[PDB]
Amino acid sequence: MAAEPLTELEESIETVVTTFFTFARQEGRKDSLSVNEFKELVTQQLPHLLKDVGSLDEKMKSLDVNQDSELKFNEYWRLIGELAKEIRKKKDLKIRKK
Amino acid sequence: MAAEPLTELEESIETVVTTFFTFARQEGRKDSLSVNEFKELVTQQLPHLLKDVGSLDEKMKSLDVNQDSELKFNEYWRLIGELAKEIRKKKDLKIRKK
Ligand SMILES: [Ca+2]
Ligand SMILES: [Ca+2]
Ligand SMILES: [Ca+2]
Ligand SMILES: [Ca+2]
Repeated sequence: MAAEPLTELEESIETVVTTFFTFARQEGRKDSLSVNEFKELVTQQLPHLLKDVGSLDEKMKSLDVNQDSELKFNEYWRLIGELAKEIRKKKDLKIRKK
Repeated sequence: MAAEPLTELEESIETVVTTFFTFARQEGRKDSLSVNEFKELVTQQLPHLLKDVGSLDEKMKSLDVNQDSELKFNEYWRLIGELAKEIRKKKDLKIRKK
């Protein structure tokens, strides 16, 4: 359900989970990102880093892929990954694979 | 002055990225964690979260889909999901939790 006490890495994985949760509460359902929580998060929280708040919709489609449009409790998480690499990885992903 | 703060999510991806990196560099290739390199994270800094510094092999196989014995940045990054999940999830089936 949630966290009793934490070491360093445990704190720093929490801080992003609480950010997730506090936003993700908004429309429906805290446990899933909804699309006026997600776009709010990129608009508000990410904007400098995810310098494409605009075409969130593409990232959403890429994230969701069951396409239930609940950005699920690890679909969503990927995003933090993309920012995590982005700092290192300006644009240079490409990939294409079925 | 300089020493300008970044957005909350920038701060938090950096703090985990730097931690990652100081392990990523331990052995060959300052991006990939090899087996020992990987085990060092859990062994050193992750006692409560994934209380299993035994079957790190299981995690490794679950993580390194290609089984190259390098968790590249993005492969390693998987763990952070399982962490960010566990802190909420942990054993939401039996325990309980806390
Ligand atoms: Ca929601
Ligand atoms: Ca979904
Ligand atoms: Ca290495
Ligand atoms: Ca690999």
